[PDB]
Amino acid sequence: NSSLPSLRDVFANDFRIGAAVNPVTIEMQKQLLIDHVNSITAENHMKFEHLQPEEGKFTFQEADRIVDFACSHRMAVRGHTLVWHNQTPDWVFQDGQGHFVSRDVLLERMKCHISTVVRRYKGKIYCWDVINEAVADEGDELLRPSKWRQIIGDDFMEQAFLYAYEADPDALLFYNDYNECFPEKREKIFALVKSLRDKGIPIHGIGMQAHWSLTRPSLDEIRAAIERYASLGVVLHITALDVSMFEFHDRRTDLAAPTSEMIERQAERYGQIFALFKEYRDVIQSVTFWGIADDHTWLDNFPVHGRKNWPLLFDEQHKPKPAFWRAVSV
Ligand SMILES: O[C@@H]1[C@@H](O)[C@H](O[C@@H]2CO[C@@H](O)[C@H](O)[C@H]2O)OC[C@H]1O
Ligand SMILES: O[C@@H]1[C@@H](O)[C@H](O[C@@H]2CO[C@@H](O)[C@H](O)[C@H]2O)OC[C@H]1O
Ligand code: NA
Repeated sequence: NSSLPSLRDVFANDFRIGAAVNPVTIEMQKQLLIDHVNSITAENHMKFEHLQPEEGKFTFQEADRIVDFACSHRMAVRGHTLVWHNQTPDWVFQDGQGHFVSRDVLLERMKCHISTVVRRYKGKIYCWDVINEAVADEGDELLRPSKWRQIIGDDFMEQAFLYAYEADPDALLFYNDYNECFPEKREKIFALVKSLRDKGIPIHGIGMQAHWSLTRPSLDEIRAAIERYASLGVVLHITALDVSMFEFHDRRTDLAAPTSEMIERQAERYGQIFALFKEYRDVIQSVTFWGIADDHTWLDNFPVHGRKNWPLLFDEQHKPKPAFWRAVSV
């Protein structure tokens, strides 16, 4: 590493380089983070269930640890995430009888949560994924079904953004989602954000999760999505980048190690990805990987539980992979 290029420095004039972490991985991959990133995202500890597990009971300990680590190393922090159909406790949508609360009650709870969480980290966290994955990933419908939407109505997103803006008007507020480059979903996301923006809703950016594979999405699809979203006048952040060695249909579990072909194609894939990102440096301001080294990745258990994946730039021994060299040489 002594002579190894530093990711954040390599892209100093293009965009921040980040990593999703948790207190455990911060310790386990501490030096890698210190040497390469200038932005941090909580992989799970800033999600609803990990911040307010019970009404009125806030558990900021793990999140505080992540933020402290970031600030002590002059690293920016992205807040993930306020309103999502996943990892949100049941109490949020129920009353005493266990029945669903009303629209006004859920809005009160939403505002209180957003207000409390956002205010605590105001001045330390510069952006927030306010709404996460609201768009349907399948079907002809625009929106995915969720208790938030069901109880409040389709304007639940408008309210979420307004609440966050009030809590910290200096923060950049994002709509974050995956499969953001497949045409059908891209158009739904574009339509949604455009509609919010056309209503004066304070949404400042679109978060492209980029949970990609070696083949999907294509570079043309990525370029088209970047341009389509950028045309709305919003800032763009790649928020959870990883390049899986397995396509969606590939559910093998025997592979103890990636083939030379996989490693080679991944290197090419990452080089092409970053060449494209650099080309659009004017609209892309941050690129965060959902992790940093192959010794820790949510893809080891998703979508197939119990297997192993090698989706990042560094291997399990924290050594640069072929993908690292192509990525930093664009
Ligand atoms: O649960 C979500 C995953 O489904 C998502 O991964 C996508 C699954 O569908 C595939 O067709 C896509 O290629 C893949 O990106 O990642 C985000 C996670 O929250
Ligand atoms: O440890 C796991 C996390 O890595 C995972 O993070 C999700 C990745 O996919 C994105 O679509 C989501 O927004 C992001 O929260 O969540 C589950 C957790 O067990
Ligand atoms: Na930029």
